[PDB]
Amino acid sequence: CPFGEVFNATRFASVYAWNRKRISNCVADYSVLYNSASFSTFKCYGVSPTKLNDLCFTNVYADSFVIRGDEVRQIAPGQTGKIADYNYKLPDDFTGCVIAWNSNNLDSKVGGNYNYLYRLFRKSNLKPFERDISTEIYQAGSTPCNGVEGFNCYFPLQSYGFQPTNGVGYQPYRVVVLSFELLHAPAT
Amino acid sequence: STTEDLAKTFLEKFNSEAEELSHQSSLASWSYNTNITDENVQKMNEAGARWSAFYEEQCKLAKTYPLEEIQNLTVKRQLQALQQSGSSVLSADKSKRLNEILNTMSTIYSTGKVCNPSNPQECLLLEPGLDAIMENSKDYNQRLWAWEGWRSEVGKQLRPLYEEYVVLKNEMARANNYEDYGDYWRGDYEAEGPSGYDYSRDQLIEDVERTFAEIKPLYEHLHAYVRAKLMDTYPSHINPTGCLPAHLLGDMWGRFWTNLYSLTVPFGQKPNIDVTDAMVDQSWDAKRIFEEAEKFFVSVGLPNMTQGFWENSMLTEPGDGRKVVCHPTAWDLGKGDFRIKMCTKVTMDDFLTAHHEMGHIQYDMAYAVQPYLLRNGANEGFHEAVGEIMSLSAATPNHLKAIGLLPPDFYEDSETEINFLLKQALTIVGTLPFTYMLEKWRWMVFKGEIPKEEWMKKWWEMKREIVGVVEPVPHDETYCDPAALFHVANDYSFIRYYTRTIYQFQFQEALCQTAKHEGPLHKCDISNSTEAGQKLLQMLSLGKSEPWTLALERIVGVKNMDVRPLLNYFEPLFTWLKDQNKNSFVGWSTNWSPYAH
Ligand SMILES: *[C@@H]1O[C@H](CO)[C@@H](O)[C@H](O)[C@H]1NC(C)=O
Ligand SMILES: [Zn+2]
Repeated sequence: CPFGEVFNATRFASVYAWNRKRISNCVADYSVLYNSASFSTFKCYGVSPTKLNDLCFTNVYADSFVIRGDEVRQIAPGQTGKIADYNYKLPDDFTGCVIAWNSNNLDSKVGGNYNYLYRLFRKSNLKPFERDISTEIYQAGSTPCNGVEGFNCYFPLQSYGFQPTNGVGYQPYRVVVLSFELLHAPAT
Repeated sequence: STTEDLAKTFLEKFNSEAEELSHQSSLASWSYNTNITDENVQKMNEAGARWSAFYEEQCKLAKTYPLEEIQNLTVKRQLQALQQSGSSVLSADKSKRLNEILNTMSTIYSTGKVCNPSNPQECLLLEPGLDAIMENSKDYNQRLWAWEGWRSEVGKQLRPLYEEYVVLKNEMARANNYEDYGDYWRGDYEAEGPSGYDYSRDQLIEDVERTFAEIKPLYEHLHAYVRAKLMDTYPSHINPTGCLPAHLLGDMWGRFWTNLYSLTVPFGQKPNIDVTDAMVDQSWDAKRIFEEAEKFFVSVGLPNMTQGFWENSMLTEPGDGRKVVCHPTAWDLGKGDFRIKMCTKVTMDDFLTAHHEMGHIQYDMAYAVQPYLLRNGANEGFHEAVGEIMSLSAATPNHLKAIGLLPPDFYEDSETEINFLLKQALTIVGTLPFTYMLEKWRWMVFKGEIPKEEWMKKWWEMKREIVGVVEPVPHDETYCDPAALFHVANDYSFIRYYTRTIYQFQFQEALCQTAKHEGPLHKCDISNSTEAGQKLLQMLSLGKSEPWTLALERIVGVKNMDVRPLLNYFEPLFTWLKDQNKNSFVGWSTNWSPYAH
């Protein structure tokens, strides 16, 4: 299976427009993942990390995005915060593994890298695995926005600023979420 | 929705963009301060333009959310900070004139020269020329022409500007719901927080006056000891029961009496504890100094420095040709980036300033959890008080022995300890009446209680009665001697130097009691007390998110200024001073002048 084009991918997505790759019909080696010690987070939910290498599943999804170090805690079932609520939401019944690693050497530039964005405002919380890529003006009060920013009328996306001198909590982290589905289909 | 629902959303947009623009200004200003360059002056000014502009629009928007419509105090405290904006209310022509005055005062202060009557070829600036006189000269006449020339050359120029300054600054202040410009300045201590943590701007005057009354006995005895020792140097011009003449005080204004130490030292046959020589013999470098400061904060349970702190700070003057600014500063650049800029040298002084500056960084790190606008000291006095108690602990002989800069058998002589407390007092106690009296004058001028026809009359009445200091030459109303001090001519409030002095000993006593240190407060070292560190963090982590009264209570147990820790610190020197003074007058007459004859 080709975990190497997701993990070791050159370019990563902003958290709000997160990428998804389907992994099916695939010889699945999970030892290589938990053998690499570059990863700073490797929490698994449902399945056991070593015991993962001998389970077979109906399909595998690999969601990939970039966030701030302070927010890697939010990529977990039961979390709240701007990321968990408005950008990428995990179901309470999640089965899979969250894998994150510091990417300050790739994703931060002197003067700043403002290409990665996150959603700041939304009228309600995401459903598990929902992907909101819209850019309508957020209308915070009763008066209407008419597609332009103004009083109580905010553009809903916001850039991270990634300079290499930032503290760890403000440094870019690349995340891969592996979703394992087990029933209601044959194994692969 | 609610006004409060909209305010929260408004603040969320503010915070996210403010943290960007504030960070980029910090980074650009760091580049300038670590590489003085005409280009880095441009990048610095543009980053401050973007940040100033944004910050100004956002203050206007914040006013659309009426505070009375807002329940949550944390939202309320952030909006409150945003909508204290300034002279925006002032008309454009008046606003343009105020700025004209402000810059003109600052520029004639920073460029005025004073010429020697004896040698017209000798015309000195305050720095370095006049400062060198006022801090080193023991010649009554030299000090006098420096002191009078400055107050006559630059002070007379400042006089009509300062009259217009008061009128305009007052106009702005009243158009902002404040009584006067002084009431506006006292704004920094206002607290409308929970329960009985509230604090009115008028309470500040009452509390500064009640506490000063408790400090004056100690001061009066310091004043009489110093007067007696100055008789031995200026016998012709010192009256044993009068005020001290203002030009003999060890700096241009008498703001500190630190430079009177060679004249007044109790036991000049004893040397100061100075571990500088030990540091050179143990081959310390700048890295070792900051490593040891770091060990100190870890010993009390506080975080290490970040990896970026070590990688990005400038702990040493560069030798790559980069011109830098050497004054020591602690930087909270935002987004987890903490740095110190210092041209560190292997001396006891720089060893102590490193603990001071790292104390600032520890406060910064603790309140990074707060929203952007609450990321600050509880009030304007807290940050320095925190940095200062780190110096107090690091300098104690107990700590220097544990660090290894003092031999394990070292014993401090009662005489050496009196020498040390006396030097402390010349700086710390000596400035308290000066600082209170200066700001009390300004407060009364802004209030309109001192008419312009009595400005210099009342300045010297209060300097005589409060400070025990008398002018060597009469000064009519052509003079403006208050404006002849940097902070007055450059529009900075002054009471912070009073309040932080009181806080700093309250902090130190409460931590020392937590560490269960027995013995005199001035010998206490909080090292290795994780209990003391926790109590400290209880306050630091709050930032400006609570009333300063509650932040104060978290660390010291009471919610107001109390001078007993300050008096307890100096009680050894106090009982020594009373003995010394027993055959002299204590206090001073407000009538004797050096020019009365
Ligand atoms: C890319 O990452 C994968 C992890 O799936 C690793 O096995 C591989 O060695 C990496 N690429 C290279 C060239 O090493
Ligand atoms: Zn400081």
